[PDB]
Amino acid sequence: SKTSGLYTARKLRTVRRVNRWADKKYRKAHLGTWLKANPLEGACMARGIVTQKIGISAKQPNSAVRKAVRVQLTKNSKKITAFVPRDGSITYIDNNDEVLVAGFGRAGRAVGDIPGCRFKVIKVAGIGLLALFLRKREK
Amino acid sequence: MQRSIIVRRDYLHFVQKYKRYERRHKHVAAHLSPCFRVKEGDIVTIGECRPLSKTIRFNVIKVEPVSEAAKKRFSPF
Amino acid sequence: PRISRHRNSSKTYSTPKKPFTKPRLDAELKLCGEYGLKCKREIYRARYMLAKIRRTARNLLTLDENDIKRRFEGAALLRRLHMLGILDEEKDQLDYVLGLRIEDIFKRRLQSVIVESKLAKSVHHARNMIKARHISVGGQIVNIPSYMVRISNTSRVAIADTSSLAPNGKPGRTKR
Amino acid sequence: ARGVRKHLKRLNAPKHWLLDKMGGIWAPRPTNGPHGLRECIPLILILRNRLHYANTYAETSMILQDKNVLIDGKPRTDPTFPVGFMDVFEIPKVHKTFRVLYDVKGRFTLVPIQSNEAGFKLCRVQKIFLGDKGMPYLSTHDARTIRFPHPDIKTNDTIKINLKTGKIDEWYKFDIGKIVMVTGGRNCGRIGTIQAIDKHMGSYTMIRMKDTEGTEFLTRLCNVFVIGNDSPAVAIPTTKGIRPDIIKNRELRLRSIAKR
Amino acid sequence: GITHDKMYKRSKTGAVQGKWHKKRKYNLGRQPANTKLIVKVTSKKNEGQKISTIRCRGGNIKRRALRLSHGSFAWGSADISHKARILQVVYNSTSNELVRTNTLVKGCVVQIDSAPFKSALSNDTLDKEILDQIRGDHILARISSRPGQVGTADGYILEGPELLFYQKKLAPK
RNA sequence: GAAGGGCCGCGAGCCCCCGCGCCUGGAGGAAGGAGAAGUCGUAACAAGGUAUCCGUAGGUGAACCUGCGGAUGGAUCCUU
RNA sequence: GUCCCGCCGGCCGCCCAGGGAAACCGGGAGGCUCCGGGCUCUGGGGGGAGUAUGGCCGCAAGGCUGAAACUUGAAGGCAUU
RNA sequence: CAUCCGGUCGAUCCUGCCGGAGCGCGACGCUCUCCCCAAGGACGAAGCCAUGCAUGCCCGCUCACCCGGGACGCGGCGGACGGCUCAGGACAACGGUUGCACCCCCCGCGGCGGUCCCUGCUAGCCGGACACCGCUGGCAACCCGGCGCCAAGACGUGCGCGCACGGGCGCGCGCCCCGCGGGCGAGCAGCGUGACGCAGCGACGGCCCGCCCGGGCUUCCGGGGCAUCACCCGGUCGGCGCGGUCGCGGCGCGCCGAGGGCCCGACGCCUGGCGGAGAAUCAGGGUUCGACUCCGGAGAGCGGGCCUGCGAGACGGCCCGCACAUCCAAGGACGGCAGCAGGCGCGGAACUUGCCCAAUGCGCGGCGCGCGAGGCAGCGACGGGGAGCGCGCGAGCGAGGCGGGCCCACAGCCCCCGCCGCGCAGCCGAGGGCAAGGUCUGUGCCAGCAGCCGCGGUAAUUCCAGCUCGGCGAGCGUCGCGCGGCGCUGCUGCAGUUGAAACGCCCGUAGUUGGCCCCCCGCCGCCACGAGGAAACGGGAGCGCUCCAGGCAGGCCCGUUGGCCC
RNA sequence: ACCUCGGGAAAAGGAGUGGCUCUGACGGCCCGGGUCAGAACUGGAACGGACGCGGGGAUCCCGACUGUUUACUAGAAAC
Repeated sequence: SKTSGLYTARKLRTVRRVNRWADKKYRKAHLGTWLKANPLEGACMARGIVTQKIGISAKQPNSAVRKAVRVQLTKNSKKITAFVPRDGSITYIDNNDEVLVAGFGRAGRAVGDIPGCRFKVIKVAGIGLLALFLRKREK
Repeated sequence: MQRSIIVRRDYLHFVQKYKRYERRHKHVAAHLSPCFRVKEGDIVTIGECRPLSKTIRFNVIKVEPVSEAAKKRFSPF
Repeated sequence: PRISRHRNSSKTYSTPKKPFTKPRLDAELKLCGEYGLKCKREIYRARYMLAKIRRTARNLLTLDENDIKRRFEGAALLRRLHMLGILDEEKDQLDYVLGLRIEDIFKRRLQSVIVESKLAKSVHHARNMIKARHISVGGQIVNIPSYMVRISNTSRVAIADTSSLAPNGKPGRTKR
Repeated sequence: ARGVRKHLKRLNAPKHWLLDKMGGIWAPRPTNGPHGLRECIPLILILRNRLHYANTYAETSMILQDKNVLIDGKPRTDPTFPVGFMDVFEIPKVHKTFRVLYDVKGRFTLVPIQSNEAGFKLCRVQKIFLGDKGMPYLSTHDARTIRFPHPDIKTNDTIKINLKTGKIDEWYKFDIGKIVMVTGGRNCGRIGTIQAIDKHMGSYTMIRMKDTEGTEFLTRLCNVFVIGNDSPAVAIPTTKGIRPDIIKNRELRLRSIAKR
Repeated sequence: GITHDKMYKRSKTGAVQGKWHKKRKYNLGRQPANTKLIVKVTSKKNEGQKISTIRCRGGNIKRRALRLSHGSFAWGSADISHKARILQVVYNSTSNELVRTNTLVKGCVVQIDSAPFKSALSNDTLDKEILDQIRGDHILARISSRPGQVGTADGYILEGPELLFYQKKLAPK
């Protein structure tokens, strides 16, 4: 291929513009359909009040009951299911507590054995969840 | 048009990323004086003038005739 | 808007491409003991300075010899390097500028200069002495170990008469 | 939008003015008068920067309010009064008088003059126009307007103003060979004889002039101000617009810094 | 709010052009002046010719005429000029609806009283056709001044091919 | 010459039908993806016990079967 | 003598070089990481899905164009045992 | 200023993505010994705002119980600058390049200066008259009524040089063309002459006239995404005649034609669209962002409409609708923080109801006043920069603490001195990728960890803890995104037999691409070098801010510098 | 909307309309037509001023349709 001629710049510019869309990466980054789909709605973190709590069976092969709180974001009233990091840290979370939830880490993809869960709890009731696990602060 | 011509002027625009160029054409309205008689394809030396109408800011200053059929031929003179 | 908003600022250091590499870590630790370097950030600032210089010479050298550019800037770069003592004053060629290493820049650091002058026992002792404001770069007290001495200023460096030695004789431990 | 702008930002101000970037968030707003902002320099800047006679703007106003300085022989109290080429800045109380000319690097320069030189200032006629019943008028670069000029004087022909009677003294017409000093652009600050004038009918007459270094500079008629015929006429700066090059100026800078 | 900017108008292609600004007092246009004539002096004498004055950008004032009566009219090939009252307006290129109202506009062909121009008829053989018009008390003249932009209506007595053309159009009425 | 009126311009607001973009309620259908262990067969991969597969048309609990024309990516580079 | 030897245009087999991840191509899939003769078309991990919806075309069957939300750490090629 | 490395398998080579490795720049967590520089309610709320504050100065004209204070008003000048934000707007703004023979302009500067009359002139200098003010009042508040005296560089009137002269009008060169000038590349000015008109200054002789600075438009070239947007427009496109404007123009209106735009993407639509100078990342090529410091644009809740002025379609002006407030004695009154602080809402996210014009500018004044422009402090791990937590085996420092200088609108900080003097580390990891136990506990596919490979089901190199160790460092970790990696967007520089991918075939226009040939000229690109126009920024000359991020410095000095490139 | 692309459709949903006074268009060779535009101006806020002269939309079931039918109780989905 590679049409090359001294006066063929327009054909090449059009091909790059049309072809660049094919990659999932350009589309997810620029089509912006994802922005509307994103519960986080283009934010690193979102503040939501816990509406439900549950245990999600870990994807086989790994087996455990991962502890999560279903939270509706205050910003868009959009449901999110968020993993609670650390050991036995769901005890820190209480229903209706209000949490700040940040991305799990794969830019909108479920991470690890947890199935179809893209978010994690970083703060509970104004106190960092890691700090609660590390005993830096109490309740 | 009535005592007016839409002069087409050709030109090249260079893109640096692909060192190739893009032939770009523009249309400009010009007043044709009755003293001159032009057929489509002729070369006309338009000279800038007072905004004479909505689209006419140029006025033919000289005409050199061309043949009936010699091909469209991109010319950026 | 304010005047402060107009002021420039710069990152003078280059962090590594891979930060857990075995060769880089070994050389860094060897350099750290050698020059009494506080953190790898001080070593990074040294690499940056050498890379700027190496690129500047590189560009002038790709330009043909006797091209106005090398005459105006190549002479300036060599002058500056010879005057800071990084470059030997006999070499005096742009091609030689490329063959410099960060260690040589670190050599002109006052803490290394004090140790070769012997005004202190060790590179550790040189850092502590310069911190205590004991060192003078020549009619000027210097508190910063980082100070890179100019080749001419090396002879002028001496322990300032006002200090631990040749002085009141009573500061710190002596007072009590 | 709306009306005129009465404020100037420091980085917007012309580069030749050499004002400090961190010195202020505002610059003097030059007023209208005989020179325009691009081709002027405020009176406060000459007194505060080069002369250093007044420590602050306030001191410059106090001196000006007392009519300490007289430009063109007239005491002017404008801190922002525009000052440009051939303007005679004479401060009598300090006992020192100089002309304001152009340095080779393009910054305005104070060049000392004798009492005869102080009396007159050169001018350039932009064009001769008919107004007010048909009387001809000539408009100098310093915007000085002279009714009924002698017929021979033409556009772009340097003339000399008495400045005591404020009349035309003599005319050095613009022609091939006559010595000129560039006033604007890359060659600003350079005195050279005219090798040739290219007519370029339609727009931009472009003139080529060459100094005694064998180097020809090509500059359009707008910033070419005649300074005497083959003779340089009015006293010219010590560099004499000889075009020192970057490498040569590098050596000169190093000699100056050799001194401590 | 009458404005002469092209922001509210379409492009060459006929594309709608988005408005990026609000009205500007630099782009405003004032309402048109209908410069009527004091034709029916019987009941119009109660209003002497009135010329208004409107301040413009720059503070320069444009005198604008509301009602007019007489202006300088000149027979060029005779060099006879007199101030003549305008009897009636006939034949306008823009619209003949204006002619009915008598509103004066630059380029309207008017009729003027020949009594000021009487001396020229006695002067021997001035032209030919224009003399007949002087013999009859009505002379055709084009208003050559813009009423409402200077507040005056001066003009020229029609002569040459122009006079014939205007007369030919006005022949049946 | 003040209110006031007439008349046109310039022009908010308001209602009226009309398009448009977007958001979503929903008996009933109807996909897809995972749950884990179900249920019924066994279509394909070994000639997978009828070689597969492509188009197209008909049938069938379900994979699928069948007609007709292909292909070999076949199980054949091999026969007056 | 439908002999011998060519030439030109085809239809083929085998291959030296070269190439390729190989299987193999070699009249190219060579002359290409030492990369640029010209010109059109298409592709950009696997599903979702050639589905939804919009357009057009068809008597229909359908054709042509053509997603996204979402899911997932593999799918694939050619060879070896 | 050129790099990779784990994961498809019994193994292996590929393609291919997945995940790591670097830098940003915002959030979030944990923590913080000093000093310097420095961002800070932009991020789909251009949502709403309580309070205080951001615009005055003058002394022209003083019959206000100090004085010649300079109340108050009247006048004058500025309030149109500046600050603030990014909603609007996609052949637009904007950037470079032209033009105005199509224009408008205050100040300033330098010029120029004459103003018909008849009357009515008083010219040794003319009238009246309004506040302020005094009294008499009405107001819930807002707010103003009436009466009487009195002034201006205010007002009204007018002395005035028929080459007196504002506007507009009529006329006044040609002979194929182009070759002096008042002045052009250009028939452009100016004026001569007649008719009109009698406009401006003329009551402490300014109208006018240039130049400037600003504006208005104008040429050219650049100026998003989408084809599930292919036809689009109908004052649309031209011509004429007017009006209107500062002017030009469909700008508007008549009149007449049928144009105009479009695969070199028109028109539509959408934009969580201000644009540039620039910024992030960076072998070369590139990609993404540009609210924000400078410049231009646009808007002050939303639409409109105006007045004043030389310039505003002005909102710290007015008027109206429209939502949204406050007061109220119920009749009315009245706003507009996308100015500064500060408050609420919202969001992941963002500072003091400080202090002051001393600078730097600006407005106004001649003997300085105003300014939330700006400067000064507080807040502040946005970040950038520099020194610490010892060295030595005995001597020291600075972190502090206190005075005195220095500094400052006043403090303070810095720095300098005396006198005391008390060093103080986190955050993530150790199976790999990836640097650092195959330790010792608990636990038993649970609880957890793990970006990815995976780990745990009794001997967990992986969890939870002590233990050591490793990285980085007053910082370190996490998240979202940009860029790099990714020659996985490819112009350099990808791939299409079988991994994803040659239209089933032929014709075919637009588009793109074309063998060899003439030397010596004309246009086009083309290359070089100019000129012209913004600095900041980025380079880059010089200069020891004690080093450094910095800044334009400095020192008896090229007319000390502050070059130059872009 | 829908459609057998013919229809739906006069869809729906609006605005105008009188009298007077004019001004354009249009032929033949100064002579005819009286229709179509465009104005002013006027009237208790009126004009197809009598008369003539569809209400409209959304569906569902039958019968494709125009036709024909029990003179004199069914005009239909029946024929």
